Amino acid sequence: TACPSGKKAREIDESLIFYKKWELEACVDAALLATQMDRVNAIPFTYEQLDVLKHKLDELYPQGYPESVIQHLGYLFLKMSPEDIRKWNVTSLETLKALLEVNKGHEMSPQVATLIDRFVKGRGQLDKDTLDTLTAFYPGYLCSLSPEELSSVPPSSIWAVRPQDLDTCDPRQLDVLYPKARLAFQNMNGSEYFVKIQSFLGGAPTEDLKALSQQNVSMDLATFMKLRTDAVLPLTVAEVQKLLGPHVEGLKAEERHRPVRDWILRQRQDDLDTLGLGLQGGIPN
Amino acid sequence: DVQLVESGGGVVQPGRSLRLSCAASGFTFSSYAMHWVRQAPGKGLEWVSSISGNSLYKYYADSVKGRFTISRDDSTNTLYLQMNSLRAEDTATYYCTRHWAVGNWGQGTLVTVS
Amino acid sequence: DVQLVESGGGVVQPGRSLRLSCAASGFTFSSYAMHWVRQAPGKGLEWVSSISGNSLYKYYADSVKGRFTISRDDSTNTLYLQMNSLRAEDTATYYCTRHWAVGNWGQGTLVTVSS
Repeated sequence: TACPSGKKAREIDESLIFYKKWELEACVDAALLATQMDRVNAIPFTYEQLDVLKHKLDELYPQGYPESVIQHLGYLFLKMSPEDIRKWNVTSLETLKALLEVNKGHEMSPQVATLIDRFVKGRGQLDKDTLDTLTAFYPGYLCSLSPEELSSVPPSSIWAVRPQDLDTCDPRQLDVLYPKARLAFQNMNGSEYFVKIQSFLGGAPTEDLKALSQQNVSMDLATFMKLRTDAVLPLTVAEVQKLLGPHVEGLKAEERHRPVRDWILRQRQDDLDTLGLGLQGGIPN
Repeated sequence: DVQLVESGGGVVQPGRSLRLSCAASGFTFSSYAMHWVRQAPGKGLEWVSSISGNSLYKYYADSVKGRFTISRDDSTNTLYLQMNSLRAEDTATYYCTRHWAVGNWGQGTLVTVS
Repeated sequence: DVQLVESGGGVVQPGRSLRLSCAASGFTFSSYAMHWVRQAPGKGLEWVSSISGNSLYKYYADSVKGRFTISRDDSTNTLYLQMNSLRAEDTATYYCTRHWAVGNWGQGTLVTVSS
């Protein structure tokens, strides 16, 4: 209880932690706090004391902090509210990195959420470097989107997606992703094309699987089991063979499951004989 | 994955010197202020010293001001604390962390399995 | 003033139960996650449990999974840690903290002045 100093304050330093909450309000010029933001995280203020520092920053920058101040927020980012962050114009990848790094392992809060929304809206795209930075901190990020959003990310951005990121994608997401990978990759030749496109084939059509078979590509069993079903179904026993290359023997091992049972059943039992392998099922005489 | 490793501890004649180090890995080092904290046997956690992320601003608790000095090599991602004129009250386990605030811990309770 | 005070342990047959508690004061309890941190006398301190500010997210160390369960009563500023299937290594000093970093440290190094 009061409203003046006795001594004021002109440096933001270890002395401040001994102030009472109002003394801080009385003695710290907000414009000074802003100007020495790069050293607040070194001073072990108490969290209630941080509240009064945050408030001061609001006074000074009432329509949103400048990136001059955001950069050095450090752990103060934990005290922002999404309305706070919605006023910002963060445009350096590095600043973003800095802010993500503070809640690194946590379930994306509304704060980092709005932060990320602000950042992308304000580049117009997910470009690529942006997507790199994001899957570095939130791996399931691309598949955390929703086919509406995914239709907007430009094929340029696809080079930043690593296959293990597609693990949590469901087929309606791959439906919009695969045509994007197709564009991102036409400059590739053959064995190089396949190694890139592989993860995206869960949304490919038969027209495109067929064309792959006619290449040398030596598709692994794991990726074949992720193929469509509707796309594998019209594949001739000859085509599936040339596709799986030296991995054909998997078929008997996945005789029961996924798109293979379905693919067996639609085949002339006198064709499955050509495979060695000894596949049971499918249509006789 | 973010890890921090402390080293340099040992037993020392009261008045000598001894330098600690903290090997940081897994986080952009320059983008964190960095703290030394110590727990004296039977007591709580005590703030000892801190250095800003850009190596420009160092800070010291009173109990240690003038005798200890904190450093930070951004190249090798290690944090240092040079302790000079060691008193006996300096005896503790010294930890390095990337964040401190003064009053966040209770006193404790003892649970005894027999 | 802040201040948060624990209570509870003392006397424990290996396999019984025990409930600890933390009385919180001086800060908006709701808007800080809460943590139980463990100090086994003679070794360092290890984080054991944490609960988000909105009681929505619990976390437990493997040494304790299945045996401990945290709760938080937002109505009355108190934190709880329920300890079923108490083993022998559980014997230690239990601290309740709101610290934003908990376990942001190595095993520390021991500095001993005077022989």
